[PDB]
Amino acid sequence: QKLIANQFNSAIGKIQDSLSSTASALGKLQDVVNQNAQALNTLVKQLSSNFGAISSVLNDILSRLDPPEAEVQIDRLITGRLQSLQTYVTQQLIRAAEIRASANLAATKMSECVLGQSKRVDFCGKGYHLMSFPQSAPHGVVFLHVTYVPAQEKNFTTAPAICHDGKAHFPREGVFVSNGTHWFVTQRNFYEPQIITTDNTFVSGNCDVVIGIVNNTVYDPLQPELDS
Amino acid sequence: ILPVSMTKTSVDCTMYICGDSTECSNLLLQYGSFCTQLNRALTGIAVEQDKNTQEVFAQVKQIYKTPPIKDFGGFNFSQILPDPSKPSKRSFIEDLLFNKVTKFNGLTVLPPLLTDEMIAQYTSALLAGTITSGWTFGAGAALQIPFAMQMAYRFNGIGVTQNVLYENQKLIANQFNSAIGKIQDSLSSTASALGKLQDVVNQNAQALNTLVKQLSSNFGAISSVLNDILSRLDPPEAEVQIDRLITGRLQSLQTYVTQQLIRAAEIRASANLAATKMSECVLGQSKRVDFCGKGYHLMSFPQSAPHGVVFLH
Amino acid sequence: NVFQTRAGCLIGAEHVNNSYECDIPIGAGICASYQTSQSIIAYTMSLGAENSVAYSNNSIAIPTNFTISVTTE
Ligand SMILES: *[C@@H]1O[C@H](CO)[C@@H](O[C@@H]2O[C@H](CO)[C@@H](O)[C@H](O)[C@H]2NC(C)=O)[C@H](O)[C@H]1NC(C)=O
Ligand SMILES: *[C@@H]1O[C@H](CO)[C@@H](O[C@@H]2O[C@H](CO)[C@@H](O)[C@H](O)[C@H]2NC(C)=O)[C@H](O)[C@H]1NC(C)=O
Ligand SMILES: *[C@@H]1O[C@H](CO)[C@@H](O[C@@H]2O[C@H](CO)[C@@H](O)[C@H](O)[C@H]2NC(C)=O)[C@H](O)[C@H]1NC(C)=O
Ligand SMILES: *[C@@H]1O[C@H](CO)[C@@H](O[C@@H]2O[C@H](CO)[C@@H](O)[C@H](O)[C@H]2NC(C)=O)[C@H](O)[C@H]1NC(C)=O
Ligand SMILES: *[C@@H]1O[C@H](CO)[C@@H](O)[C@H](O)[C@H]1NC(C)=O
Ligand SMILES: *[C@@H]1O[C@H](CO)[C@@H](O)[C@H](O)[C@H]1NC(C)=O
Ligand SMILES: *[C@@H]1O[C@H](CO)[C@@H](O)[C@H](O)[C@H]1NC(C)=O
Repeated sequence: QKLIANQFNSAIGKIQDSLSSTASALGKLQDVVNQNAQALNTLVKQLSSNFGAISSVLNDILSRLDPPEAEVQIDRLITGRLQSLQTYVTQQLIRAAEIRASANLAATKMSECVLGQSKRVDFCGKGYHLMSFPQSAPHGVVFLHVTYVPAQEKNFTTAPAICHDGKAHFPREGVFVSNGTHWFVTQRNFYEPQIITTDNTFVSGNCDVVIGIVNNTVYDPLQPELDS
Repeated sequence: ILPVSMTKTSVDCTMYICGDSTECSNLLLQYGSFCTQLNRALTGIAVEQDKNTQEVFAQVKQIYKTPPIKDFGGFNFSQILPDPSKPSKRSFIEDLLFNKVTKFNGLTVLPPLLTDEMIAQYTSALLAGTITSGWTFGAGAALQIPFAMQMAYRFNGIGVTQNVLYENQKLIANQFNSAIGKIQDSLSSTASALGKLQDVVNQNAQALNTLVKQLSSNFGAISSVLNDILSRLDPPEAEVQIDRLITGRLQSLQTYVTQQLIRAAEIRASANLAATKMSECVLGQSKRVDFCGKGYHLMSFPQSAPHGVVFLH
Repeated sequence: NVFQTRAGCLIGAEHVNNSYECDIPIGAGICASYQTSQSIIAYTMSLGAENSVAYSNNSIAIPTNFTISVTTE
């Protein structure tokens, strides 16, 4: 717990440094917020375009021209501007589903990841996922995924089962391993080698069929308890 | 078989409209940003078309490769582990796929950022890290585990005690091996297997032709060759006739782009679904019923296919 | 100075036979980068690093220790 406390406490710290000096993290949010003001400018500038009409100031036609020609010109403005809206409206509808699709991805992570513990691999972030902490950000959300990444490997000789008397003992949960002499049944995602006793291992079949099985003695819990 | 990326394509918002002609170039300047909002759009696709391919295929830190000598316990992956012979190294299956699925008006086709021999290094890595290391290369450094002791940890995931495996190992290999061959005959004789991928590649090429033919249409303008209206008429007349061309040849682009945006956001969805299978199904083992295919799910093997990915569940 | 790509005609940057992570991706796996005195190089990207796992039918590798990495999404 101690070592885990520090590894987490530190881990939060480094975030603030990734966030302090760097603008690359928030690109997603930032890229969205631009694409709007992007379009709006585009949408605004489209006012000052001629669109083929004599001028883009709607009343500087009307001074120049007697209405029946303006009525012809103001079309090319309307027809121009109107179309320019739909092109903007569409681009919102399309983009609004590019968010709407991301909402559901958050609305999921907010449920499964935060409120639960998500078995889905590399959904809740690379590694095994412990929990997650949401944080709001403008027009967006930021999850801090606390993930569990294993570290220090050690090679080991393994065997898929063990012959005791000709019965085959298989590990209930975890692998058989050995460091080269003694046989240890350990859990898979962390190394805690334990003597092999019949409560680690369930009997199944017998020894001729298995491919790879090795000899050993699987210790009896009970047999010592006997002799007195 | 999932579409992943579509064909990255830009377009010249000017030449497409006004071929080789300044007379028409002016009257485009009137409409302003309708030229450059397009290239702003069509690029914002071709930008992410390599984000799609990125998220899907590169979930793996390092490019692994198989050990030299294959003994996996009787499973035969020689079908799917990359062919050393073909210079592009694409495991025997993927070369099937690449047989199935198959520069003018400003229309370009941009090169996909990742060439196949790259994509086929990843889907070699993934496929070759899944074998030895199991899922542990998605959670960290790849941890070699005997493939025959792997499957026993993919039976504990479907609720079958592992002693089923080791005793039935042989039979399972033959059931696995034999099951691979069919996939090669399945794919071999039928072009309606890949139709999805085949349809994407069609829909684009379907849309491009549609876009190109528009250059031959009158739109009420007396000709579809811009040079004509220029030559026979005096400018103040061509000022109008070229509008309808421009208007048409513009309103034909917005139609075209708005398609691509939609269609891309369809691919953008299918990519995320693939990158979800690649993450959940390939790397780990999936508990999500019928997400990884009919039946309980043991593992999955990705295989690239042109503008797509193909899983063997 | 002139190079020739699979993507197109590249001008102003120097070829490099080495291969590093992708940096300013261009096309057909040619990723330009400014690392080098300096100049702009262009070099075929090597996807990822390279590794080959040591696999043998009795060889298993169990992590003895872990980290905790708070990511950000
Ligand atoms: C493998 O690990 C086991 C247990 O950690 C080791 O067994 C003990 O090793 C110590 C090392 O000096 C001995 O003092 C003990 O007597 C051993 N236990 C028994 C019950 O004999 C084993 O030595 C390790 N093997 C290697 C090669 O390191
Ligand atoms: C595990 O140990 C058993 C003995 O407990 C070995 O079985 C012997 O194998 C030899 C090989 O020819 C036979 O001649 C003996 O008759 C076997 N013993 C019995 C009691 O039948 C077995 O070979 C060992 N397995 C491994 C992998 O070393
Ligand atoms: C794995 O499968 C491949 C192809 O199915 C096998 O390659 C064949 O091997 C036989 C040997 O009896 C040859 O007659 C064939 O000509 C080979 N085919 C090709 C395309 O090379 C390979 O032997 C199998 N290996 C294992 C271990 O199952
Ligand atoms: C597990 O790995 C961690 C590294 O994340 C080790 O942490 C260091 O352990 C040393 C022990 O010599 C301490 O002096 C350091 O203060 C620890 N560093 C941090 C950042 O906490 C840890 O010791 C390892 N545990 C085992 C059992 O190997
Ligand atoms: C296990 O053996 C392989 C093969 O020599 C080696 O590459 C690997 O580094 C070894 N494991 C460790 C933890 O060093
Ligand atoms: C493991 O492989 C080695 C060589 O690859 C071989 O000698 C041995 O018989 C194999 N044993 C098992 C159980 O796979
Ligand atoms: C790469 O090596 C070749 C020789 O095989 C050489 O001609 C070429 O100049 C080298 N590239 C660079 C950038 O020097």
